[PDB]
Amino acid sequence: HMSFLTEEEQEAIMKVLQRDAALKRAEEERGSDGDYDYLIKFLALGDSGVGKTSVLYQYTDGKFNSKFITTVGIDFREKRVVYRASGPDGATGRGQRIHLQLWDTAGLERFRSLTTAFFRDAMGFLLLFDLTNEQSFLNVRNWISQLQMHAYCENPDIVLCGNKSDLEDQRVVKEEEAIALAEKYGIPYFETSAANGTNISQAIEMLLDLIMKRMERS
Amino acid sequence: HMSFLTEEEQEAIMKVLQRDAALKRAEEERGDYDYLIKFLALGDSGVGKTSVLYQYTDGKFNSKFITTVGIDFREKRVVYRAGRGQRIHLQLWDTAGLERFRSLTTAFFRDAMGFLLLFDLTNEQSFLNVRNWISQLQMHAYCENPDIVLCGNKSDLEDQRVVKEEEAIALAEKYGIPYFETSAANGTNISQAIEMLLDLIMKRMERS
Ligand SMILES: Nc1nc2c(ncn2[C@@H]2O[C@H](COP(=O)(O)OP(=O)(O)NP(=O)(O)O)[C@@H](O)[C@H]2O)c(=O)[nH]1
Ligand SMILES: Nc1nc2c(ncn2[C@@H]2O[C@H](COP(=O)(O)OP(=O)(O)NP(=O)(O)O)[C@@H](O)[C@H]2O)c(=O)[nH]1
Ligand SMILES: *CCC(=O)Nc1nc2ccccc2n1CCc1ccccn1
Ligand SMILES: *CCC(=O)Nc1nc2ccccc2n1CCc1ccccn1
Ligand SMILES: [Mg+2]
Ligand SMILES: [Mg+2]
Repeated sequence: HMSFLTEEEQEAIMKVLQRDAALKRAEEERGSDGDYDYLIKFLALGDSGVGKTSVLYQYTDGKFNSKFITTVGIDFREKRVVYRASGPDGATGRGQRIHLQLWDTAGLERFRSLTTAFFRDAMGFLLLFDLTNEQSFLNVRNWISQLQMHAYCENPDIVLCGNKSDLEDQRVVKEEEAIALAEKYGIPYFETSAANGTNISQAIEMLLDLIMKRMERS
Repeated sequence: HMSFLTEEEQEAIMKVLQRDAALKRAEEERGDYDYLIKFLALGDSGVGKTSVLYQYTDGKFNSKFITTVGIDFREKRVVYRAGRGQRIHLQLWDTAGLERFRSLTTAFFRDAMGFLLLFDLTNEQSFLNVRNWISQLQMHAYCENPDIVLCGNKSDLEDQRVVKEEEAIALAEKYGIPYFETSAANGTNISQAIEMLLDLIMKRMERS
């Protein structure tokens, strides 16, 4: 009995779409005075409750809320950052102005078709499970399959995150099984904490590097 | 009362999204034809958007009302002329008109390069709603001033007409939008209205 969007839910989603259009129109008018060199977009997905909203919020604002406010379908956050390409000496190259649009999808099945419609906008994916929830780790293969059927290129860039690493007493997912899974699919893996920020920026910067590197292959 | 999204509704929508991803990936791999042109049909539920596209792609019409489950699209390979013919692969998005799908369908406005906007010549409320639909397009399109072709559909139902041609021509004139009176049942002006939209979209990208 998945229920249809209430008009309050629908108002909230239409306002996200309204914000996204303003953003894309500013980018259409030679957007790529605070301006930038590229609008980079990616998308966070994974089961409900794993920490997708908290991870993006920790990354953009350095803050964390204990209270669970499940996401009404779709949202996004933004961050201006400076990206520097890598070479035989680390982050060697010139600093590029990157405007990040960080899509945040609801994890509950009831929003599956709404959220999948935004894969077309994503250049990369941040895939999360919860180190304290074995079911959310087991669903990772399904999520990856969904990404390969629904992304809008063929081998989409993904970074896997096992989140809530600060809850060490409640950990149930074994490190070797997760590392093996990421190894099997060739995707980078980070254990993260939205609560204290551990590996948040590293995981997102790796995804950003992957997308920039792919883009320079053209 | 409380009503629900069925798993069959969501499965059908996911299959459209799967088909759309497969198509864009095929266009990525040197996608044959010369351009993938996308446009989108919208308007109140029941005005005939699904019927109009089906008449255009297949030359057929179904009397029975099967409301669209959120989104679908059809495809057509056509030849466009500004010899002078270019091979165009058309993606024809078909949105559900009912409010319950407003957010799903609005997410696809950005994928469109032009819009086929419909009302029902026999439903005055659907003509009055045209202004609002134009607002949503301006607010959510790719493109501040998006190409729109307006269609007053069901012209074959002349004895149930309630929208006067002059009122409709006047509305379209206030916006600078081409207007066609169409029939999905017998095909009248269908191909003309879509070719007009295509021409607006082709001419616009050639201004580059
Ligand atoms: N201790 C701890 N709690 C976390 C962490 N990440 C999220 N949480 C908590 O777990 C709950 C769910 O997090 P939330 O970010 O909303 O998850 P979500 O992936 O967005 N869920 P949904 O898909 O329903 O929107 C919240 O109470 C949040 O505070 C983390 O790294 N550590
Ligand atoms: N006589 C006549 N009937 C038409 C015409 N166009 C559509 N219809 C009929 O009107 C009904 C609604 O058509 P349909 O294409 O399903 O409309 P829709 O705009 O796609 N509805 P929705 O937004 O709910 O998916 C159907 O019974 C269809 O046969 C037309 O030009 N003439
Ligand atoms: C998954 C397709 C891809 O490789 N890149 C991509 N994804 C996009 C989503 C929306 C708009 C544009 C998109 N691109 C093209 C830009 C790009 C190309 C290579 C690497 C990164 N980004
Ligand atoms: C402003 C004209 C317009 O709508 N362009 C548009 N719409 C797109 C939707 C999806 C992908 C790319 C799109 N573009 C840019 C290409 C284009 C197409 C037709 C006319 C002008 N530009
Ligand atoms: Mg969330
Ligand atoms: Mg329909």
